[PDB]
Amino acid sequence: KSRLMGLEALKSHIMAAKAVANTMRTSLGPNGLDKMMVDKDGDVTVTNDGATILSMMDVDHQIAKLMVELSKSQDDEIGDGTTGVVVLAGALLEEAEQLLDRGIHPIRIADGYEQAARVAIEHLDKISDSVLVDIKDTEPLIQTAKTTLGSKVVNSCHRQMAEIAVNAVLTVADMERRDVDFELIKVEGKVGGRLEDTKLIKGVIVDKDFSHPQMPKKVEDAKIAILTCPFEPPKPKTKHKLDVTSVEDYKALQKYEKEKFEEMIQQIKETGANLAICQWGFDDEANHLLLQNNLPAVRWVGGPEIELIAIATGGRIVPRFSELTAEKLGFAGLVQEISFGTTKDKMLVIEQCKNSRAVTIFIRGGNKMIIEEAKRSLHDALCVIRNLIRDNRVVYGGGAAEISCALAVSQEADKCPTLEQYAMRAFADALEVIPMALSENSGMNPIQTMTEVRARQVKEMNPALGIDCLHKGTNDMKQQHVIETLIGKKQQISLATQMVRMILKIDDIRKPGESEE
Amino acid sequence: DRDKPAQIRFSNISAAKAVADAIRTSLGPKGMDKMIQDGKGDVTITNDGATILKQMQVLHPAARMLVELSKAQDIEAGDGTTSVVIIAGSLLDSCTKLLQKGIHPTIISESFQKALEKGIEILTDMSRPVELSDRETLLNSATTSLNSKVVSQYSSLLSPMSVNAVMKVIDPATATSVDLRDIKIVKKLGGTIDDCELVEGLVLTQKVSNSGITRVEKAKIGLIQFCLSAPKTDMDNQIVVSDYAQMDRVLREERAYILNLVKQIKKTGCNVLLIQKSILRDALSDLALHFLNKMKIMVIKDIEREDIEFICKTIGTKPVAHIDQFTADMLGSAELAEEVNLNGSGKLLKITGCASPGKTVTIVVRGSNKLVIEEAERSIHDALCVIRCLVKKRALIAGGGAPEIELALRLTEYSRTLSGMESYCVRAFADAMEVIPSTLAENAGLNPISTVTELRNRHAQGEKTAGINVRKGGISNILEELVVQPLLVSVSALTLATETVRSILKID
Repeated sequence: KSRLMGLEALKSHIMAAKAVANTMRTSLGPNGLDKMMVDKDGDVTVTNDGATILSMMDVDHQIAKLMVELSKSQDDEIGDGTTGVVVLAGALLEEAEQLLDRGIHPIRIADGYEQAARVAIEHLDKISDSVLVDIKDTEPLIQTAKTTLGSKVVNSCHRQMAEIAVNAVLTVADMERRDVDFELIKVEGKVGGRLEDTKLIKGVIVDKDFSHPQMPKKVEDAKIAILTCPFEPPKPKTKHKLDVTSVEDYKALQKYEKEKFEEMIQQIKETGANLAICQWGFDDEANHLLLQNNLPAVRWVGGPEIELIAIATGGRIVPRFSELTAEKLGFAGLVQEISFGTTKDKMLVIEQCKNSRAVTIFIRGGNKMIIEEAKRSLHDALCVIRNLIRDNRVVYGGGAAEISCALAVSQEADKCPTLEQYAMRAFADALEVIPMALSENSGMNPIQTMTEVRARQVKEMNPALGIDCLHKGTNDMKQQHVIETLIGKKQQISLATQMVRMILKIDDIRKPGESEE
Repeated sequence: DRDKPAQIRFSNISAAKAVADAIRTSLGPKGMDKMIQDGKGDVTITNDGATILKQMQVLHPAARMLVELSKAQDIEAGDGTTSVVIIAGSLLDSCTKLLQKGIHPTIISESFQKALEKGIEILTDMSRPVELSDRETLLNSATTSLNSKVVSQYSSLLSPMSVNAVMKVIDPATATSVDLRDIKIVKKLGGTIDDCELVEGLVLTQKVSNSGITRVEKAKIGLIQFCLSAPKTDMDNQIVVSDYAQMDRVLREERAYILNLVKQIKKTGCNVLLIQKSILRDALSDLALHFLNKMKIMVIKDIEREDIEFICKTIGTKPVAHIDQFTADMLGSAELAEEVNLNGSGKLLKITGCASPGKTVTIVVRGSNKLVIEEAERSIHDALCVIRCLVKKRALIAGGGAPEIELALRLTEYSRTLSGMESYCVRAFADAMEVIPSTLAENAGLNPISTVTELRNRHAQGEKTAGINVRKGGISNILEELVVQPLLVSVSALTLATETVRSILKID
């Protein structure tokens, strides 16, 4: 049994935290250098996001095993900022050794780290005023998602993507007390056409089936027949036996089923909802027969695809051919067909003005590799806007608010002068590691970088004037337009001091040979 | 590339602290006695770790700067010599963080030289101005530091004796640094610490008078730098002697020329004569000295060569090497020269005043035996230095480790408000400042980490309302119970380490 007491604990707490904070600080900002991953299947993966990699990296230490759930809380709530919570909390951690090497007890600083987190959150209430009206604040989010798109997945900013993405959120926020749920929206991506192609779907999409162009390709009234019952013969993936008595019996059988095709028409059409969609599929033989018989039908529909159209319409599904009513049919706002991609086929877009229970941004790609990289830029852009739609609290982060609270917490070590002053000092110098790290991965000297806006804090307090990372030489945050949500930065304060609190929680560092084994 | 001198630097930074880390225990009046193992092997109970550096050290160039660091603190102040060790190893902790950060040592050098000039400016505002021409203000200022130090058992009666001694050479109010090169310490073998006093001019040892005078009024201080004998290869009297005539004819002629040189001494006017050792020459003829002392001149003999060079510059007895240098300016002019044989064992000649530039001040140390005499020697010289360091730096600062906690509180704040790529260096410079009173607040006991953050609880709000008081053994204001120091012993301990640090940063 080996026990690693105190410092010997913290040396194990250094080395994994030293490793994970150093790999994040090469990845802050649009100058962030990308993270490469070989999978456990031996598969090349290149991201720049920590919450991807911390989920993908096989964690092998108590510090490292923590970071999966710690970065789970940030990305699910805030999105971007996976790197900054790791860089900050490790920088308190390595400084806490220096305090423990100074002889300062690890408990009294962990007491003071929480109070140092309080005065920083106190400062963010003064920083970066929190009133941004609904029509106007789309445009800085149009600028913010320009930053996420225009430097990482696509060099020159798909304009149609960042403007649709701010519009999908107002579709759900108004129905949901100025808040969006992330299961009422979905970032839907299907390659096949052009990478410039990007659409907003108020419901879901299914690939519309037509078997012949000689048979009429229809689209009609805003009501969908969400069916599982057969409007066309279905296929539950098996086989009967085929037997007919005569060939002329099969000649009459084609005339018999043609009346049976019209009976499936005259039952559905008298209830409404002329766009028929059935779950189990069929070949194209009786498909274009029903197209000739003047109602379109969609075949080979996925299993859960009938559910997502049901909640998007808000109505139910028709279970059986004998149970027939309109409440079990779809309640749609618009059913129109738009071509899937540019070259292959068409969809049937079922929009609703009734229920925003599945509002899906629908993008296309000319490359399979780029789209999940595009969606990952879109995953975090749809999470930061959830912060704004509740409260319009914003922050000018990226180097302005980092040096600003580092003034304040270091001042609060002097205003509140007691034992936690080195804990506040370990908090304040660690705040300077972040805009260093935005210039460290950049080509700029980060040592010069911390100097400039520090003089600006002598010039002006509560800065909308922090560093750039586009190397334009124009260091702002309101004319460089690097602006984030105040809720998101405040969440990063809570998460970083959580981890240092978490590794301090028992005094037990003994093992039976098995505490990490 | 500087990568091979890079590894040399971190080795030098590590090695300089490792010898200096033993002085962390020896820091303060509650500091630890450090028992020295000699190079041949013997125990030596030792405090005042500057003396430890002079006694036992390792041969390392960073370590050889350390013995130079305290020696400069010995000669400029003589006090703060333990604290001048601790500040330099504290700064090296700041150096390791920034070199690991990747900051050039040229940058770290010039940042510390700026912050040194900047720190003593704010430290001066912390200090309070005291008088240097008021003799009484000098008395209260000195003994409070003397009671703050370890020895005050004899420093009580010996404080005002030193105060009257320096007051004679305090002619202006500016009151320059102090020459100890007119201050002569003289031991008297008997007598008492109560009987120690200040005798003006210089006080001489054993006189050698064959027929010479004992008390001469308005004496003429003379110097002899010439021999009275024959050349010497094997014999002082180079004869192959086996005969009475050959020893008679050549040795009466040796008497002849020393007859004529002796007469030239008294005719030019001499009453006190300075004669060095006869090993500093080849021989001195006592028969000519008997004829000289028969010409009524009081004579001392056998004194050191460099000690005469102290005497020549103090009382204006400019060097006489021959008969031709018998003048009025080469010879000093005493008002009264006599020897005191009583008031204690032994006997010491008293040149009671002389025609001297400035004021030649001499103390007579007495005591029962040599160890009792050596007790007063530390007692006078420490009392001499605390006056010396206050006339160098006019203002007074309350001592006790608190102004470092004060100054680090401002230098962290100003380095933020100034600017800097080197702003980290000054903020690491100030982080080195509170290491030394923390290591002092280990020797006081009463946990230093809990201690040091609660002084700048008082240095932030009330700017000082608590201090480290070794009288209390901990948290008590150095203004409440008075623990003071001169301004120089803090500054000179500060500035010499900074100059040492910027050197070894630039040292490959």
